[PDB]
Amino acid sequence: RSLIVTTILEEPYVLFKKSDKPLYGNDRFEGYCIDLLRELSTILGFTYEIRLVEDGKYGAQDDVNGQWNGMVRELIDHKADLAVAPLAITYVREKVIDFSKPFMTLGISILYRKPNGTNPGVFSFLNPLSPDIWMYVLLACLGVSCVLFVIARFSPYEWYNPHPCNPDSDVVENNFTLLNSFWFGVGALMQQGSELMPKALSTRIVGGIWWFFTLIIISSYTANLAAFLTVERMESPIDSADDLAKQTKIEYGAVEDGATMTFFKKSKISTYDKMWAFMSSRRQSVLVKSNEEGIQRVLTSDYAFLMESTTIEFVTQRNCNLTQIGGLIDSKGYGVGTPMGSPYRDKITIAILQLQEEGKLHMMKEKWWRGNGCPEEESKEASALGVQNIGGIFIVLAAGLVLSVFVAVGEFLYKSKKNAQLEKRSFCSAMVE
Amino acid sequence: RSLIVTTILEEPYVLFKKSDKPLYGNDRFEGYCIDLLRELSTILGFTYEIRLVEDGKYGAQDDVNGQWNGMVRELIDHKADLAVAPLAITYVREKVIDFSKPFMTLGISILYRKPNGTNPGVFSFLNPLSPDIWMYVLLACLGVSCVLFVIARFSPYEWYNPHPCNPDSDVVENNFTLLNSFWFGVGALMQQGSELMPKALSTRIVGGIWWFFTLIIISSYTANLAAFLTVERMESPIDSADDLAKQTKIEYGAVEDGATMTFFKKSKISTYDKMWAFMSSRRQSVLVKSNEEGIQRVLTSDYAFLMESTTIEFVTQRNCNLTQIGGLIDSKGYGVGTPMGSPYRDKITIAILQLQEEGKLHMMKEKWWRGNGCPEEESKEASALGVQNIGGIFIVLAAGLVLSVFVAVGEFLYKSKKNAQLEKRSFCSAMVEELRM
Amino acid sequence: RSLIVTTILEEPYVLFKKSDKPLYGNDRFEGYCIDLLRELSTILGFTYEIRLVEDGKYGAQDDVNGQWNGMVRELIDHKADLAVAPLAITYVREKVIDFSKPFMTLGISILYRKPNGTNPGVFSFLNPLSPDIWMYVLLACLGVSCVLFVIARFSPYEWYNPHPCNPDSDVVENNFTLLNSFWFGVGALMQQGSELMPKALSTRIVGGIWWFFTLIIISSYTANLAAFLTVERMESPIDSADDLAKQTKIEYGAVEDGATMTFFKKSKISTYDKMWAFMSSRRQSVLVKSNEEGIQRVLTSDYAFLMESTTIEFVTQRNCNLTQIGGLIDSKGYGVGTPMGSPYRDKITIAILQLQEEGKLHMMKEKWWRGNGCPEEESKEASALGVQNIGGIFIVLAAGLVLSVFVAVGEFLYKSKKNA
Amino acid sequence: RSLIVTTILEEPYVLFKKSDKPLYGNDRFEGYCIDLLRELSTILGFTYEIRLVEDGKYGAQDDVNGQWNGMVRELIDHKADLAVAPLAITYVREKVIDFSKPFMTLGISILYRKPNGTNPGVFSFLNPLSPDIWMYVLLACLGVSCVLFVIARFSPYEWYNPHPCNPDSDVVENNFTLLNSFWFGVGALMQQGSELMPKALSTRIVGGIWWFFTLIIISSYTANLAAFLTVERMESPIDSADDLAKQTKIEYGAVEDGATMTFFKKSKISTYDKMWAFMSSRRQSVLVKSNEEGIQRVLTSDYAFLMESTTIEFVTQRNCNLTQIGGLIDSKGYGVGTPMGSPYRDKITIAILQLQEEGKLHMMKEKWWRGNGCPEEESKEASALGVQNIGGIFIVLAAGLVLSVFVAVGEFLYKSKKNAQLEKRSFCSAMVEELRM
Amino acid sequence: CQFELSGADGIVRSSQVEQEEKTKPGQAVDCIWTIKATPKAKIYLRFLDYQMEHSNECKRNFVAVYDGSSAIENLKAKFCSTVANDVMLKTGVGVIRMWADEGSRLSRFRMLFTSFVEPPCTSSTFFCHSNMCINNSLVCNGVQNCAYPWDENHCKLFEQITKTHGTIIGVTSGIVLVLLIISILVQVKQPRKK
Ligand SMILES: *[C@@H]1O[C@H](CO)[C@@H](O[C@@H]2O[C@H](CO)[C@@H](O[C@@H]3O[C@H](CO)[C@@H](O)[C@H](O)[C@@H]3O)[C@H](O)[C@H]2NC(C)=O)[C@H](O)[C@H]1NC(C)=O
Ligand SMILES: *[C@@H]1O[C@H](CO)[C@@H](O[C@@H]2O[C@H](CO)[C@@H](O[C@@H]3O[C@H](CO)[C@@H](O)[C@H](O)[C@@H]3O)[C@H](O)[C@H]2NC(C)=O)[C@H](O)[C@H]1NC(C)=O
Ligand SMILES: *[C@@H]1O[C@H](CO)[C@@H](O)[C@H](O)[C@H]1NC(C)=O
Ligand SMILES: *[C@@H]1O[C@H](CO)[C@@H](O)[C@H](O)[C@H]1NC(C)=O
Ligand SMILES: *[C@@H]1O[C@H](CO)[C@@H](O)[C@H](O)[C@H]1NC(C)=O
Ligand SMILES: [Ca+2]
Repeated sequence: RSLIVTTILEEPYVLFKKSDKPLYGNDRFEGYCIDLLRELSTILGFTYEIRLVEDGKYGAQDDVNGQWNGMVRELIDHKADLAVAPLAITYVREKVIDFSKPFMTLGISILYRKPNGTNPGVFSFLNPLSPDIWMYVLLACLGVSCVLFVIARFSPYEWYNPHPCNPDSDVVENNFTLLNSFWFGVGALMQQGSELMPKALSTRIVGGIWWFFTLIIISSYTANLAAFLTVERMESPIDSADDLAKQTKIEYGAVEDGATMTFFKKSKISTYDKMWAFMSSRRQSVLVKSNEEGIQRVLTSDYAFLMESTTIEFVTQRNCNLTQIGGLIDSKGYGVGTPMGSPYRDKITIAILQLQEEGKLHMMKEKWWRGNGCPEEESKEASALGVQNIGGIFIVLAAGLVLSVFVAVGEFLYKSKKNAQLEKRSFCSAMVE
Repeated sequence: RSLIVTTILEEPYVLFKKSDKPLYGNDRFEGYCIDLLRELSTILGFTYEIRLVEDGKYGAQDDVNGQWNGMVRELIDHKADLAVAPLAITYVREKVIDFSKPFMTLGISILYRKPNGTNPGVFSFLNPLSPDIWMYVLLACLGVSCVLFVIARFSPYEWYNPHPCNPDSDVVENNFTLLNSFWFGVGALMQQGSELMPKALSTRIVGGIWWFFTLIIISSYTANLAAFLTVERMESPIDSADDLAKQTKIEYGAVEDGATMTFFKKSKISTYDKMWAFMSSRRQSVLVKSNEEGIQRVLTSDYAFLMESTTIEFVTQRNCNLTQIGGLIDSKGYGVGTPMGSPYRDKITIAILQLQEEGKLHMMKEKWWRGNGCPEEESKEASALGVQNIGGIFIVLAAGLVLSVFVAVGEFLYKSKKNAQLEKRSFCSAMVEELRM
Repeated sequence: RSLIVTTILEEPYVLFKKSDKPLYGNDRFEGYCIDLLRELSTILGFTYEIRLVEDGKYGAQDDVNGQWNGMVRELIDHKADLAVAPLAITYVREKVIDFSKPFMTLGISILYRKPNGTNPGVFSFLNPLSPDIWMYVLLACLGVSCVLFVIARFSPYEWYNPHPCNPDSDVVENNFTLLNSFWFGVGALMQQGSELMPKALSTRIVGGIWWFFTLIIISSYTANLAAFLTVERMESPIDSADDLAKQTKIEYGAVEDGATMTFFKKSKISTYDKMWAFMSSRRQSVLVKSNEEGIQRVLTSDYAFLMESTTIEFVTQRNCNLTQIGGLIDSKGYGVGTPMGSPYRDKITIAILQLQEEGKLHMMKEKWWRGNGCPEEESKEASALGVQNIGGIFIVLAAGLVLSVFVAVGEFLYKSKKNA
Repeated sequence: RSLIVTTILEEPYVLFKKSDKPLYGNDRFEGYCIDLLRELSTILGFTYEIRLVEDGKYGAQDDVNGQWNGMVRELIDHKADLAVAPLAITYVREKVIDFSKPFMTLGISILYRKPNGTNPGVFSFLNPLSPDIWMYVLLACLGVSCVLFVIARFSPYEWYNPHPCNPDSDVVENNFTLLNSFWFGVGALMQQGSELMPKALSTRIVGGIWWFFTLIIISSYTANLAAFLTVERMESPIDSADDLAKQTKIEYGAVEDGATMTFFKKSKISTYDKMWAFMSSRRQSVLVKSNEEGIQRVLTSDYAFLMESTTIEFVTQRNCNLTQIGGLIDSKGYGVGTPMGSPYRDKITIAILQLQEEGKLHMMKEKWWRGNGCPEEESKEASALGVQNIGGIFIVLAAGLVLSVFVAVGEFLYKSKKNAQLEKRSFCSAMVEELRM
Repeated sequence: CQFELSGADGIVRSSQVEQEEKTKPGQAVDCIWTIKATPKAKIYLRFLDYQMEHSNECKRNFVAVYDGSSAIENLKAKFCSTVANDVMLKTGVGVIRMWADEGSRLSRFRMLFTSFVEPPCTSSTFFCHSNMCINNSLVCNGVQNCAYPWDENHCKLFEQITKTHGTIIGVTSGIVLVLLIISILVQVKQPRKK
């Protein structure tokens, strides 16, 4: 005789067929779980009438009178039979009904948005060289300029008696002053150079080594920036549960009355107590009514979410904006429901194990959770540059102008006080003239 | 007796000899199949009359009566003895009829327009940088030049003593004119460098900041140009159906109910399975019910429109803008239908193998496919890079020359009117005096 | 009953199974061509006697003797039956045998070695810029030099006073002569520049525009060179059957008097009569012994070998070091033999068609022709430049040096003669 | 009554207690399964006596008679009714034996030598040009500079009147010495300019040719360095089974016939089929017979060594350089074998479900895996590009500075001992004069 | 024709009959070989070339390996097929036989035997594979004498001078440049102002 199979309407497990009108009859539920049921029927030999449960539920305990609202409630009344559907293998459910060997295993996993890469301003342009080399180079420039100044004094011939057209007086005077030595260094790093190039030999070796250093630095910088600007491997900040267990820029999530926190409360475990404490603090934007609300919220904010290890796969393989990060946290089982003492328990477990060893279940899973697949996120690195990516140099330039003006007025007053007293009237005339 | 030869009307296979006066008999019909029929009838020495099939289709088993149609039906009941038409060889047809060895093969290949001859870009000097950045750089050049001037006017370490004879440099200007400061700014920006070299720290810091800005801009520009060029070079044009499988920006096509979509649904190979799933999901989003409309859809969009190879050859030879890609997804031949029992099949097979050994049927094919094949040779799509069309316009140089000439003549006129104090008086004398050098 | 099929030890068709313990009965053989036969038996009903031929020989008669040594004998003298093995359906056999409908098609195609990334090194430069622009940049340098000179002469502000400390002199100084303008023009092309900077705002416009043009040229040349050295795609010299003719540099060949020569002989399209004329010209090494030695000599040097399409589609999948340049030229058909007038023809062609249009044939073909596939010749562009990539610049430098010496001595004699 | 449990010696699962003084019976074992049985006893109140199977094997179907051995053999019979040891739940082991719920999850996963590091040579800045051009460049610099000097010392154009306001004097000379020409050449090679202005045709033409050489050399250097960086940055290290399957160089493997490779043997999936095809193509070139030999193979070579997950955890957390790559190819469960007719099956399922609900057995995982699971994580290896470890050799500057100061003091002594014609006369005077100013 | 072949390793020569006992190929031929390892050592047999082409059936031609002495007590393996597995001689006495039957054109029987599989590892000996410390002189002796590569396997400024002719042209240019420098010094010191 046929069977009395029960089933809950879960989306990527059972489905109302696409077309409606030439499809009337209580044999038109299809999906992965339905494929499992049909293959099971073929391998065992029986028929099944797919009657939907009256109340949409996995099943749940009720304290007041031992009520078990869901297919579990009638599954102890023997009014039905083998019920292939999502149904955890928790302790309390096993107390009243028998189970089978799970046909797949899943847990809780982190759902988060794919990195996008609207990179910042100032940092972006000097990002290629790591901040170590930048300060190394500034210090090297200062040191090279200073040692050039030191060797300038020891130099024999830099003393060059200005205007030697008249050798009348041995006016032995200087060049390569410390100020101009630092100027030569800083203008040699940038690819322009001063006109104070060495006129002796010993200093020329320092000049040449400095030139070589500048050329190497600039060429390497250009190469590395052209590297970053055609590969652009985006990186995700959080990559594990403990990682976001200590940050505060990213916010956790959950499902209203969802099993995730029910396990995740009374965790008693090393790190997971922290995030339960956090959601305990702000229990107003953490929770959402159902999975769809969490999907919407993560689509809106920078909102890390905490659903199961399978629905994540289903959602992330059809909407190529999200990404399953981390790994597994817990382990549960999806089996088949049945009353105690039914002859079908071992008779179905052997069949499920046979299929799982044959690889059939893997094919059904792959085919019913495939989707179009991840698209080609490759042929898009053709982006004309904009202020969004290099802007900080303009701010650097503005800082240069303002500091220049301040130093200019400072040196003006320095010369004025070298000339006259603190109160200034003559220098106003000097400015006007 | 003579032989009653049936035939179908098809675009490159059997046609009407284009004539004005009314002619009839076995002379209205002219085509490649007619060439084959005439040749094999001369070889085998027969006399034939020609009749079109009335229902006008290849023929298929109507399930409601289990009874043939069109060509197959008119052949089975001995109304006609031969069928020189592209009657495809297949399971259902072979079980009832008798064929020879195929006189050609074919496939199911992909139509596609060649990518518009390596689309060139022009005026692409400034492509790697968005125009806002260019405007910002121009304005910043102006601003930093004028600022350099302003601090070059009000500070102690400005005046330059030219001679080493302790003079007083009471001159109004020593080292910075508006044109000179502006063009020092431009020259420093342009990586060449000028001689107006600062001395006072006030201008030195401005110069240093300006140089750093120039290096950042130029290195960014070079890196962006290399990025664009390597991204353009990296991508490869589709040359297989597997590319159609993985890639999904462009769209497929098919004449559903033409057994091609049926071939894909009945297939079990991975790539064809996934493409069949794609058309099933699209479900007339990318589908076609004929050929010519599919041809035009390809002509108007990135449309694949998989078709049997022979018509693809014909089309890609008549036109010159869309060519087949890949090879042959599937194989199936043609034949010359004959009834279940006919002592003509053996000799027609001998004759077809003969003609193939002499290769004459290849000559007819090139006379009718290649014959209309290449009278409209367009080009060869010369493949190179660094071409003058892409980033090679010199018009900015011409504009610079034009503005230089105008400015030169204008300030020569200024030197004439405002420095010789007479109009049309210093013109001739001045140009005569300055022409000899 | 039982049927005496007949096969042959072709390479990817029917080969001895690879095992260690002895194999007994019809389980010794293994290959595509016999699992086709297994499918045929399953769909029809057979009984196997896979008995090889006396001496490996496709049935091909001897004209003088009139015998048919090969599978044709066992198909005629009834000592065998349908002979499932690659057996070309050709005209001469068809008289005295019966062939079923082909289960796969054929054709003769070219075989060549794909190019490898060793640039000529003579001039590996001017590559990332069309030579049109390389000529235009020089001629535009000449043009800008000339126009800069002209602007310099016809200008009020382009005249300095030598001896500026003495205001009683002439203004002959102009800093722009017949050669100085050209010198500065060339020197601004390369990022150093001379010290002849303009002074009038009428020619410094030319200076600025020239600077912009040269900056764009150089900063695009560097980008293009990096693009070429990063993502490099080499292409074949020859890409068609006709290209082999009217080229007379590749020195192709074929198997000595096998099946290719038979086609090229008597082929009156004349697109391959030049082909045959060149082959028969050098009839000492272009026509070589067999397929193995043929592909060997192809590996040795530039040698566009020419053979049946399926063995190409096989050997170019193992030794991924060659390529099937070109498409198809002819078509034959491998078939299934059967004795004259035996009823198996009409009962076996239907099975072949069933397998063909039911889709198993393509998977059957791929399971044996596949091989390893296409290895990772995709991420390989990590090599330092060498003289094989930069050699023309030193030659240009030597030419410049010798020209410098020549012009130096010439100018020395010029000035000495003018003084004398 | 007292029950009997039979277990197996295993690497992380059931070890013999490590001690010197003798230990006995139930108090001589340690590990995971012993702790699990201890908690089961505390939650159910058993009286267990522990023992091993004299065969000491998982026990499997034996085709000689259809019988078994080990735990399965003694469990179809009755010497014990429990077996707390990893005993894969499979169809053949389920037909006759009765199993409880799986208290842990398994799976075949690959193992790979992790990216060891950058392995940077501090002279990698010198890499993009082969160590043959560099000597060519240096010697060509010498030659070009010397040719320039020798030409500049012999020319009818080069000699120049020095005086700033020169009224036709006779003190003309050139300006090119050896040092001047040499450093002009060095600067031009270095693209920072120079001080000399070539005047004659010969000097200007040689300078132009030299500039052309230097420009192309520098541009090619930058292009090649960018090539290295942007071809390395887009390398894709393996992270999944299919991506491994596409790759070819890294040879595969598995402990042969250890129920792992057989999964590839009987698999139906295409990717695993091509995996097994490669396996059979190599066929004892790479198919290791024992775990540790494969471990050393992966240590000293590139290899995959597909093996079950738990041992991969036990090895990776007990060593370094080895990274769990990918996911879980298959799925098995580690039950607790029991006879068909037994009440303990349901009780023990309830017990282990209670254990798993609290995370207690996850804590056992922590104890026997994680307590020794982070003793070797040296760091977390923050990845980025553009660090001083590559192209950061400042020692060139050190050598330059030390050589410069050495030659400076040497010539300082030279100008006193020789040019002043007497030694020690003007040392202190020189330092004081050039110091106080 | 029983020929001893004992030691630590060796190659049973491919069809070694022309010099030991030169038999006419017309009559069926067969020659047995005895192997002895070093004291306290077992044997590992690895074929390097084997092709009994004339049949895949063995009433005429084949090669067999027996354990222990040359008696029928327990055939280790007789090999009749395309490929030939490696084998483990449990004892220390080797037995190699080939039976030919007017089929002397057989490709070859050619193998290599390695001793010291039994020997426990010590500092003197070398570990290559599980219970395969075999070293007496065997470390990297030019033969793949361990089960898979492991034993003989990948154990093992003048480069720039060794160019094809780049160094030669470089040093000719160097001589030219030395000539140039020596010439330069002359007018480094020779000429002055005017
Ligand atoms: C990558 O691109 C996506 C797509 O635009 C960016 O998503 C955007 O994320 C921001 C949060 O940073 C969302 O802001 C929200 O806006 C709504 C109304 O617009 C407001 O009610 C919320 O309070 C919040 O401010 C924004 O909506 C969202 N874009 C869209 C179209 O929804 C994303 O930020 C980009 N970057 C990264 C790293 O993902
Ligand atoms: C593919 O890479 C290989 C690796 O070097 C190169 O193939 C080389 O091809 C040339 C001819 O195209 C061979 O030259 C020799 O010519 C003499 C002339 O007598 C002949 O005797 C030799 O047998 C050989 O043909 C060269 O030896 C060969 N290299 C090797 C290692 O065999 C080449 O870089 C790439 N192939 C091509 C066609 O460029
Ligand atoms: C080529 O031209 C057609 C119409 O002339 C246009 O639709 C198509 O987009 C062009 N090709 C590309 C690559 O844009
Ligand atoms: C392609 O070219 C042909 C004629 O050369 C014509 O159909 C049309 O100009 C083009 N069609 C496109 C670009 O779709
Ligand atoms: C690089 O990997 C090899 C693997 O053989 C290892 O021996 C070596 O220690 C590694 N180097 C570093 C710096 O990790
Ligand atoms: Ca410069």
